[PDB]
Amino acid sequence: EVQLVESGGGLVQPGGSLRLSCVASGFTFSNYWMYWVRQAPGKGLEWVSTINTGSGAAYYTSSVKGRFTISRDNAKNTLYLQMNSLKSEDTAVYYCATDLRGAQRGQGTQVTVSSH
Amino acid sequence: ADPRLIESLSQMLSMGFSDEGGWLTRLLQTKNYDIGAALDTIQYS
Repeated sequence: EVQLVESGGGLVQPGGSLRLSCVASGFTFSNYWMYWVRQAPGKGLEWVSTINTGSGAAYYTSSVKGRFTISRDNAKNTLYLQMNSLKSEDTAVYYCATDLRGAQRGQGTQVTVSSH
Repeated sequence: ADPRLIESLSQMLSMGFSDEGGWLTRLLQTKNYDIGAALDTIQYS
């Protein structure tokens, strides 16, 4: 029923920029608290950012505030996550989820930060 | 009532949390009404 498909991950240098997309379907995406979560190497799922697609209120975890920017396209049913000035600690599999813990997430996209 | 607390509490209530016994009110008070700081503490259950 509910489907979440992430994309846009890749390999970047420290300080590089990426933009992840997530197409959502099977529920009311245009008025929903949508989340971005990540799973660092050898770590558990942790939340990154959240936004209410109805109002637009966006909130970020402390380690990414000021560097990441979440947005949405309700006409496209797409969730975005603009990542700037990427660090090594940002290396993780990134999921879009319907909850903070990432229980209902997608397959995820890989973001690996290594100096070239 | 502080309007900055009412706004943060209402934002987090719409997220699905409750304020049973005033736990979410006390959390936002210790976190300077920061929802991101409150969400980080909730994650570290």
